[PDB]
Amino acid sequence: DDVTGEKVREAFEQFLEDFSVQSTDTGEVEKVYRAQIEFMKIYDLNTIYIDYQHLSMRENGALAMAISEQYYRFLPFLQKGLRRVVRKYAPELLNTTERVFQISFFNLPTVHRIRDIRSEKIGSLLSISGTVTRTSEVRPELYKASFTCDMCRAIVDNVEQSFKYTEPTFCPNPSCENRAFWTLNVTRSRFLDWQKVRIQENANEIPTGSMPRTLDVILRGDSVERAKPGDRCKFTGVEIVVPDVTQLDLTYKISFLACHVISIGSNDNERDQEVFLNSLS
Amino acid sequence: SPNDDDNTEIIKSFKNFILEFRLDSQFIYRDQLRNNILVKNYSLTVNMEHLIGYNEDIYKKLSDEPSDIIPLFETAITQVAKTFQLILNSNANQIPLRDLDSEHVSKIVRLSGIIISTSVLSSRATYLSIMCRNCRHTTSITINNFNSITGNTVSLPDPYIIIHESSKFIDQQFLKLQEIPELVPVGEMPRNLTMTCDRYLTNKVIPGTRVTIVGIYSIYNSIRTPYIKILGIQTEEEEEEFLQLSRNPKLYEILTNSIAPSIFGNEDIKKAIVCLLMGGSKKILPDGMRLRGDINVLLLGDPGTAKSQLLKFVEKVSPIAVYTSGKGSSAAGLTASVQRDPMTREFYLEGGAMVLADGGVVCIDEFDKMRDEDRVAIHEAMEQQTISIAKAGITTVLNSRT
Amino acid sequence: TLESLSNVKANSYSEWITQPNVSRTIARELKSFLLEYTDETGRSVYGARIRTLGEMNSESLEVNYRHLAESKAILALFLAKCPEEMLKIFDLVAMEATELHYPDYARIHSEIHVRISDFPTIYSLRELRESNLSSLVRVTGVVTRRTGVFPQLKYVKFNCLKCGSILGPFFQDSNEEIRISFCTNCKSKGPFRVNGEKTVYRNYQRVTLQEAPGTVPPGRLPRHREVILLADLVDVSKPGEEVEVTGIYKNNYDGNLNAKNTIIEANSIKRRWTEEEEREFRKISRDRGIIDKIISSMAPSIYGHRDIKTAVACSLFGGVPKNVNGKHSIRGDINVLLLGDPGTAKSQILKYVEKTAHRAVFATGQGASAVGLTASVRKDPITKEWTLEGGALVLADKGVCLIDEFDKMNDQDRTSIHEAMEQQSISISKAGIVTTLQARCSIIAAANPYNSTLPLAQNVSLTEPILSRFDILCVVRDLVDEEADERLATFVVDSHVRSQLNARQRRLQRQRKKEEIPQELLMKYIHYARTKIYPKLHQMDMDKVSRVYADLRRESISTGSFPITVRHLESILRIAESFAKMRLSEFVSSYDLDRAIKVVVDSFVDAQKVSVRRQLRRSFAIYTLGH
Amino acid sequence: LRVPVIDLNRVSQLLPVVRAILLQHDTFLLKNYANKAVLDALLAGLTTKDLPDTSQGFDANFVWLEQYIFDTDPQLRFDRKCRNESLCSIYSRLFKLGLFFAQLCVKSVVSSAELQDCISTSHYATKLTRYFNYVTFLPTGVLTIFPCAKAIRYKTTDNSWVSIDEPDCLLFHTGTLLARWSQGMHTTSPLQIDPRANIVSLTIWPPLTTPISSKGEGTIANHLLEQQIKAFYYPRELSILRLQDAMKFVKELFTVCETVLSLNALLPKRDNLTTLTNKSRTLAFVERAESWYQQVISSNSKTVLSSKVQT
Repeated sequence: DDVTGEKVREAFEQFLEDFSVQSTDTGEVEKVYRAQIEFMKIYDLNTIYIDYQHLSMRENGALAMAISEQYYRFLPFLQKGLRRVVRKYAPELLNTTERVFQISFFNLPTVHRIRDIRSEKIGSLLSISGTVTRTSEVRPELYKASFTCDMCRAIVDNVEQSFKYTEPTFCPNPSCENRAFWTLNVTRSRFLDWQKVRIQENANEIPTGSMPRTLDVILRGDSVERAKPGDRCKFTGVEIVVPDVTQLDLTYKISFLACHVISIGSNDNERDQEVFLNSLS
Repeated sequence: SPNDDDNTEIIKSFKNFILEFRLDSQFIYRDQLRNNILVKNYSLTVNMEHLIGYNEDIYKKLSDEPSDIIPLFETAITQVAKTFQLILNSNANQIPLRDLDSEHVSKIVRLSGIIISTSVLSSRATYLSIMCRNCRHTTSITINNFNSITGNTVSLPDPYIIIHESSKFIDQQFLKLQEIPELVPVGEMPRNLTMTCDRYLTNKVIPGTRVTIVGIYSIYNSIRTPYIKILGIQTEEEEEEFLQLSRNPKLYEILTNSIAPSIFGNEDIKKAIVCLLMGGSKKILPDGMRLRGDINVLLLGDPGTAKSQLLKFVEKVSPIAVYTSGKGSSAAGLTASVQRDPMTREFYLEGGAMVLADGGVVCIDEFDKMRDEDRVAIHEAMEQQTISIAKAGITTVLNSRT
Repeated sequence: TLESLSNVKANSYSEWITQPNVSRTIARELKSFLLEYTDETGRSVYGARIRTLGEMNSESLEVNYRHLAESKAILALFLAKCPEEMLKIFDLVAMEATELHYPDYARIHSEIHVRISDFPTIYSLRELRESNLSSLVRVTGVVTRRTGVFPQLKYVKFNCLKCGSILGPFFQDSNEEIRISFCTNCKSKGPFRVNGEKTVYRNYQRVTLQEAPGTVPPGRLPRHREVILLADLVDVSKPGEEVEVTGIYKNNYDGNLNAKNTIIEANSIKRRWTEEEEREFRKISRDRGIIDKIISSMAPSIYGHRDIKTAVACSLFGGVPKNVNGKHSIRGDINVLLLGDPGTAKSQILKYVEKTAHRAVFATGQGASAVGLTASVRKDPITKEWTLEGGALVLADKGVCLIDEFDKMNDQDRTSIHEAMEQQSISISKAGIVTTLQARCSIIAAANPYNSTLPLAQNVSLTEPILSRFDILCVVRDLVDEEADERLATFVVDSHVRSQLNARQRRLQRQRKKEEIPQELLMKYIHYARTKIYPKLHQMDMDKVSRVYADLRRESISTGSFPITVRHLESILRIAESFAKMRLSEFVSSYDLDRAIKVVVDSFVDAQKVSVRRQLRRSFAIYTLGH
Repeated sequence: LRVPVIDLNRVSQLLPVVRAILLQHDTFLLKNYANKAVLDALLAGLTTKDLPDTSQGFDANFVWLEQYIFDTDPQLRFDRKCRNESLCSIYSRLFKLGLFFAQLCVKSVVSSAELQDCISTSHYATKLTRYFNYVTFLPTGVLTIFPCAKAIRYKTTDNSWVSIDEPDCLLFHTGTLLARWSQGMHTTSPLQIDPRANIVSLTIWPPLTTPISSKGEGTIANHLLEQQIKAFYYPRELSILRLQDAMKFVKELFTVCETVLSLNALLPKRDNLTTLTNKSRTLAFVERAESWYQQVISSNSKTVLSSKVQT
């Protein structure tokens, strides 16, 4: 068992139940994270929004530093602790098969660029802001599949796919020797809507004689159809490495698995003046 | 094995059918088999309507599973003359290409259309002989795959080498049959179908002639692409009505006003359409020259006099007619095209506007806004009535008597 | 019983239907539903459809979804949740129902499918998400392209090469493939040959359905999915029609969909107002000023320009096309050419038709080249075949064509438009594909020159046959008037000021006051008189139309104006037929004929010089000033 | 959708043919008869329109539709003649058609000793249909014969309108009370809008005192057929209450309300919408609404007060 991974999951559960922002208009101790879970039950949502500034204000920012440095390693631990808080409050959001909940972080400090993408930042929470050029269609993805064998007839549930159609090598029934025959069960598999967005550099950054670089940004969760072509959006996610399936020397490709898209061009006509006045000092 | 005893009664039934069928005290099937020996043409044209009057059980078993009765027919013909090809001729209803559902699979169907193009000659293995690499064991394998095009799973029991010296091969040619445009509805594109020939059935038709082909509708793995194996290539009240109408001296005035009744006046223009649809006489000189019998009429004038309405009336009146435009038809539309198959890596020909409409009227719209590279192919088809294309090493001449 | 079937004791809905004790009770209730259900008049709606199915030799049984939910809810809730196991059991129910009335039906067809139509919930291609997976969703759109009828595989029977035995039958799925490892007679892993004698094939066709142009929001791109047609559903949807695909939203896994960086299996196709809205059309059209109310309602965001609103309103309804003894096809689409100086809201009229007409494709003259308007023969990057992609004139069948900047066009694109304005067909023969598609639509262009001393043949960069195909020639002249500038400036400011239940009702009341007839009622009024009401030309003044064209052609020769051919005479009947459609009448009276002549006269007199405008207005003032 | 055509001269052999056609197409189509040239001359006495009410003359129901009903002659204190001389001549000519139609449809059922009593008092009255320069109306009598061309439609079970046109033919229509006589073996069919606004109709009427099988003992034909004919104001209280008694116009929308609501979520219950409780709620809704009509006997289904927000 991961000793460091269990400590982050235990601290993440208490952050969503003890943090509360005091309102300036009413003066009542209202919990923003507790009220956000109740709002996801009426609208039937599966994506939460957690601000990074609230994580740094607790325990002297000890929890926000472990997530911003190693985000891919603590990714299954953050999703496991979130399901425990939802089950305690509103357990009706689990039955659809269990629903897949994703965490979308917003309002990030440092906003990196495309030229600053290096190999040392692989597996850390970054923020890349660019212009959207080309977008793909809305297609599902095989997340947690279920393989059923033909000999032992065992339903192997909770089968993760690391960007490849992976199959189980052994059947849980000890009275079987099947290492190839496997059938995919669509009625017991968890599907997620993924979309690849090819972003480019910003229009305001026009340097000297250089080549325009592109980055394949993969969106998951409720981030589908959120980055329209022609609008500069602020992406947020982790830098993943997607290999070449057609070649299966292994060639790799630098990707960016984002989880939240913030449109800069987008942000009641009277509310447009109170936002710009409050965002400044 | 019950199939061994049933196969003996089928072969014996076909042997006695030829030695007993007679018409007007004359043996047609017996005289056709004896005359083919001196000519040395292993073929026999057996009509499908003659098997109905002889035995109803024979015609029923042939139309049900022809993949097993046809190979048994070739063995009975050779026993009488002592491999002969069986040619089946049907004179029943013509089934269109659009009415070929899943109920006609492995059944004798009759088609009628114009051949699009013709591929080259291909060799088909029938009696293969393999030889081992260690003990050098020579064994002969008889390929009885009648419903097959290519080598679908070659039987190889593989240290065996197929001997190309002591092996028999037969001829095989691929064809492309298109449905009749008279039955194709408006707003739709006529489909095609790939056929296969064997033995004397290769190099017999001309890409641009309407013939009747009776074959078996089947499928093969390449979702599967269908195919039809070619087996044989082929009132009194209505005649009296046409003879009495020709005797009327006012026939030249009746057919003139009947063609395109929307356009008023212009008796000299409507009179040329009757002479254009009839045409002259295709005379063939004994020296080797051919005279042009088709009439070409060019229209010109100010727009607004129903120019496009007159061209659409001729297409609906003439049996064989293909409507085309000016800029919408390039070199691959007006003439024949040379396309490459991405599956077999072979260059196959394709019919165009002046190729599929052989023997009819080709209505072209906007002849003044045409290009210069497409004007050379039209001038060659208006004098010699032929299309000579020598591209990609393919020198084929197609008749264009439009 | 029906009470024990509601208590779902399984973990999922697909597991409860597959139970033997549940499937036997479901098929039992479905058998009595097709024999005991009666309509409001005391007649069995499903009893008559069974007898008519065997007489026509069909395998499609239409079952209304609204008639099933009003009786038993157990058979209606499980159909929208798991339509896979529900359609398989109900298919055998319809087969047993036809055997009772016609026992000799098993020799023709072996399986009878069910055509489910009329769905309560309607969804589009953009609202397709992960929650609609494995559910019958009714999606409506326009068919763009389609494939051929390829025989699919269902019951494949393989043959062994080591013994000669037949292995099968095996159900072939459209997602995975059958891979036989061991045999049942020789136990070997040799190659198996597919027998072409004992395999039951089926029809298969892939049709790409796109969203309708009247439902796509402005500023976005339309979406398209893939529709699979099986059994007798093929050869039904044609490229250029509006159908309602009522299939199941499934998904397929592809090997190239994961390394480079949603198929809907149809079940029933139906080609395309209520009873309360039909009675309201006769009450409004009964007034004597119904024609003036429609002209004032056309483009409410533009003040003035009453002569241009009469041409756009007549082009939306169109004429009545009819064949002449199977020889000629007279067109009925009114072609309007918007000409004049830019700045008079010329491009704003084209955007109004795209949001009101049932099928309007907006195009331009700069971006749209040769293939941007007509069809094309492109190569597919997947199947490596020469496909056929539609253009602006191909995807706008029986609709309105909107082309911007008609003067800035190439010579190769002007000839293709003239060829489609007379025969209403675009013949394209490229890459050996000789196809003659149809193109019947009202082309409403808007070019830019306007010198009043010069005629229309010199101001507009066009030819003579191009200008002759247009029925109405609208000419706008930017004049100087202090009275018109005050009324136009007030309407602009009034339209920019006004740009939770009490706030929404106040916004709808301000929009209806500025249009005075609402916009939602005008959209359904045009489509109602275009597919049901067809006015005729019975009892009309044939001598009056001959005298108008005789005086119009005699004045254009002595003055040297635009020559009037025979195409201008047929444009009067097209405008007169459109006026009768606005009044919901089946006959064109003398009032509609006098209004169609004034439109052609005003479009021809104003399209000349200054000296010709002051001369033709005095001689042709008798036909315009009606009694 | 089959429209058979058979001559009536051969029937006076074709008895079981019409008996098997009233179940599918129901509406029969005749053709030639004894009246040919005199049928077109009846329009001379059609442009009258000069009679008041008292169940006679035109009925100005408001607006462009009217029904010129002409009462019979033997009925006392219910006569109002005018200038319809051609209408009275066809009253006796078409009277034989009503008796001959029973010999080819009612004769095959049981016997013929019952159809002679319904067509004996001659109490039927014609109804002339006119339009000035259409709601789904149900037939009043049991038999309805009317010469026309189109007009009729279908409200062949594809819920679609069928506009047929047969020149020189007679279109027959079946009533509503005739279905209950044949334990449900008939189907009604209304009309539709058409440019031809000149059609003559004729509906027969059973006698006032006649039994209606066994289920029509307490309710005769005079009490049942007079309900749909008086809803077009004496009595005025009984005419308004009969129009509001049609509970199907408000109870049919409830059977589909919860069906379209539970489908989007798949109510006080949390476990969706079971079929055992959904069918019980429909029977309880028709039972609760039945007590509202029983305790009120002019209610036009009033609305309830919506829950307003506080402050």
